[PDB]
Amino acid sequence: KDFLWPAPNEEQVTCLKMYFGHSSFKPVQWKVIHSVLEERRDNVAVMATGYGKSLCFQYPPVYVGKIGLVISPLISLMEDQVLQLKMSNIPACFLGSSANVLTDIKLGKYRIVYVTPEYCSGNMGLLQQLEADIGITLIAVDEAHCIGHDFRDSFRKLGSLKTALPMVPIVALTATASSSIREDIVACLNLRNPQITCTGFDRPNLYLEVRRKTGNILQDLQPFLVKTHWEFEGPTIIYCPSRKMTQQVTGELRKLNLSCGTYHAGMSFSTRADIHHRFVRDEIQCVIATMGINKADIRQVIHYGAPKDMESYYQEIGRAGRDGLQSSCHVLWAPADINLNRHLLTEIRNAKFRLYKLKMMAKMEKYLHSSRCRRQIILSHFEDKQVQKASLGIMGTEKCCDNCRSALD
Ligand SMILES: Nc1ncnc2c1ncn2[C@@H]1O[C@H](COP(=O)(O)OP(=O)(O)OP(O)(O)=S)[C@@H](O)[C@H]1O
Ligand SMILES: [Zn+2]
Repeated sequence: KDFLWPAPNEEQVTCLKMYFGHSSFKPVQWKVIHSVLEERRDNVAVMATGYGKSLCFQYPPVYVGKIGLVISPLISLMEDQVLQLKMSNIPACFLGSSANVLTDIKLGKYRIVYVTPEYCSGNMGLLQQLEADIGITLIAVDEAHCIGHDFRDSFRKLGSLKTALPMVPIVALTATASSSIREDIVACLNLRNPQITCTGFDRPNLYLEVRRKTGNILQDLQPFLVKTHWEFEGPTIIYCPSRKMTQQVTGELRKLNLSCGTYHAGMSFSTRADIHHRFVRDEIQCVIATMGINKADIRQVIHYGAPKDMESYYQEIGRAGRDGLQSSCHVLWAPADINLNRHLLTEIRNAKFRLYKLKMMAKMEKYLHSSRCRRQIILSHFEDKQVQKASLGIMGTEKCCDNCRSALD
C-alpha cells in the first residue's frame, strides 16, 4: 500500500523540505528510511530508476545529524554527488588514502562520507572509531555501481563491514528483482535479517519502439518533427553512444533551428546544472546526452544508436513520462553501431570479463531484433515475474510497443 506507516512526523517532513526540497516521502523511500532510523535494520531496496533511491541514504544522516557512509568504486560520481549536496547545504566529503578531511569527519562536519571499497578494507578500525565517537547512521552500497564486472567483483572486500560494525544498518540498493542477485548481495555483505522492499519495474505509459537507421541523421529524426522552424512534439532526450555522436546530432538539429543542449561527462558540474535547469524550465526542447536528468514531462526518448546494455537502456528510457502521461521511447539502430561492435570485446584477453560483456551485448542485440512484446522482454530481464494487472492491461495493445501494435494490424 501507499499508506505510510508510521506517519512521518513534523520534524521529519520539515527536514525533508529544508534539505531536499520535497513535500512528501515516497512509499518505498519511507519504508527504508523508517527501518534504518527506528529499527536500525539492514535493507535491500530493489528500486526502479527515477523512484528516488538516493534519499534512502542521504536523508537519515541529515535528519539525525550524524554520518552516512556511502561505499562506491566510482570516485568521479561520488565527487559530483558531494557538489549536488553542497548546493542543498548538506556537507559531504570524499574520504581516501585526505588529511584535512578525516580530522573534520571526526569533528562532526560531514553528514555524508563517500569512500571506495578498497579504502574500507584497509581502514575498518578507523570506521569503528567513527561509529564509537560520532555514530554511523547507515552504510549504503549500490549494486549498480559495479558497472570489475559483477557485484562480487566490485564489493567482495566488504564481507568484513558487518563484522566490524555489527549494529550499523546497511542499505543495499539494486536495480533488479533477480533472486540470485539479492542472494549474492545478502551473502557478500553479511546482511542480518534484511528488510526487502521492491518498487516493481513497469512504466506502462511508455510506448516502446525499435527501428533501423536509414543512413542519415536528419532523415532518421525527420519523422519526430512537427511544423511551426520545425520542432519535436514535446520535451525530448536523445541518447548517443559517444561524445562525438552527441556533437554530430546536436550540429544537425541546430541546422533545423531546434533548441538543443548537450549533456555529457566531459562537462563540468556547473555546465550540466545549467542545461538541466533550462530543460526543466522548457528553455530548451531537446537534450542530446552521452548523471541523470529529472524532468516530469519528457514526452520522447530516442536512443540514436544501439544502447550499451539492458540496464543502462532501462535507466535511460526511465527518464520519460515521470508524470504518468503517455510518452514514447524509440531506439534507432543499425548492426554496425559501436555498442554492438564485438571487436573491442573480442580484444579482451581475459575469458571471464570477455564472456560477461559478450553476454550483455547479446541480450541487447536479441531485444533489438525481437518480434516479441518489448515490455515483456524488459519485465522478464529484471526478473519482475509477478507482473502487475496494470502491465497485463497495457501489454498487447497499440500503446504497449511496436511489436504489439503490428500484431494488431
Ligand atoms: N520524496 C521525493 N519526492 C519527489 N522527488 C523525489 C523524492 N525523492 C527523490 N526525488 C527525486 O527523484 C529523482 C530520482 O532520484 P535519484 O535518487 O537520483 O534516482 P536515480 O534512479 O539515480 O534517478 P535517475 O533515474 O538517474 S534521473 C531525483 O531528482 C530526486 O531529487
Ligand atoms: Zn508490447
